[PDB]
Amino acid sequence: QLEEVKQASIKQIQDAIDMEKSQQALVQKRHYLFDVQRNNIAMALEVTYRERLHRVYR
Amino acid sequence: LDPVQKLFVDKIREYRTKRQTSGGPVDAGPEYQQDLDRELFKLKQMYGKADMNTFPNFTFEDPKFE
Repeated sequence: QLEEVKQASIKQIQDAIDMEKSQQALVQKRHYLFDVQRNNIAMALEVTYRERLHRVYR
Repeated sequence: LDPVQKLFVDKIREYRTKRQTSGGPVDAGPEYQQDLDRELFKLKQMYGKADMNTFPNFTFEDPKFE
């Protein structure tokens, strides 16, 4: 009697927990990525201006 | 520039005898001119080459993005 009830409880809260945790991640990671993606761009640009002043002046 | 007055009279006036003429500064000296022309071009070759009486303005660029 006792077994099947406890098996369903375990599986039930599991699919809950995992689904909300999976959800929380996809937002945050991607907000993540957006940080970086702009960054990786914009970085090289300033620099190129920067070094270019070097290069041409020399 | 330096000293002894009888010898230097021979030379110090001869510093400026050269300078005391300036179209061929009592001698520019054809040899001086020839090797000058050699070294001045050769110097130019030994240099960077982007004309030295011109301003190298800027350039622009666009970096790798995916």
